[PDB]
Amino acid sequence: MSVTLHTDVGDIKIEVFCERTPKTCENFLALCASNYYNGCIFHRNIKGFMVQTGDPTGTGRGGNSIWGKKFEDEYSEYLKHNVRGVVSMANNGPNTNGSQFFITYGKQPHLDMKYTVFGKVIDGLETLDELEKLPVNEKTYRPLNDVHIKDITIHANPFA
Repeated sequence: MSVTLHTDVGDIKIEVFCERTPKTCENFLALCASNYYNGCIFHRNIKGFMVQTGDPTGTGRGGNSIWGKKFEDEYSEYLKHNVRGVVSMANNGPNTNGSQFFITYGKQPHLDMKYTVFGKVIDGLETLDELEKLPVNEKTYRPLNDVHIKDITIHANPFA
């Protein structure tokens, strides 16, 4: 239920909410566990708004769920883009969730009920600061230099 993203500019620990968003959880974890994200870049980085990643093709149009078919949204009145560091699934319309996800840089209430929030950054906030600071192509918002997710670590919760 906890994950760490090992990026080129630091580590970012994300806590996932499996109980509220179980399908989004299972998917995210399956992809992390199967090295799907290893190597992805952050293709869209919009200061004061959010950073996006999870697209193996790095174009912003690729990526797919562990099922190979987009799944449904899992909204919750409890989960909202109201604090900096909220993690959600990107989509191109209702129920078109694949593998891309993004991290907010601050409150973005106009995203609630449109994107599935499934996690939060609980450690590595300075890394978020690094990311938001990267120079981008003013027209496409793609960083001048590629920033990848090197590896991912899934924190096992004492059991087995």
